[PDB]
Amino acid sequence: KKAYFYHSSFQILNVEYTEALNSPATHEYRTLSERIEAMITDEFRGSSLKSEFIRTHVVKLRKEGTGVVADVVMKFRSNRKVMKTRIQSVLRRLSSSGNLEIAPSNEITSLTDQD
Repeated sequence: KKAYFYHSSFQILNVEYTEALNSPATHEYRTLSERIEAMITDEFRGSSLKSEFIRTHVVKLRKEGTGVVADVVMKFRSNRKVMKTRIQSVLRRLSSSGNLEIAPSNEITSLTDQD
């Protein structure tokens, strides 16, 4: 078969960008990157792309505003447009606002289903 790479910039919800995030060598950077990679891996492992997904990795954490954005590369084995539409249906499971996002932790602020 053939290899395909996809990348996106995900808004990393509920995490303030701190200096430790400036360096890939820090505990903060590596643990957040590892959590994000585990989340993406788990989603594809539990999707229609389970046999095609190879692995993922955060290429870098960037600061946007005071929040964090993670540039992520995803590798698949298997048209790049076709693979893309399948991927989008999985990433949609990680989003709650329609944005390309990932929440290492979900904040609960009310007691009713706000959807």
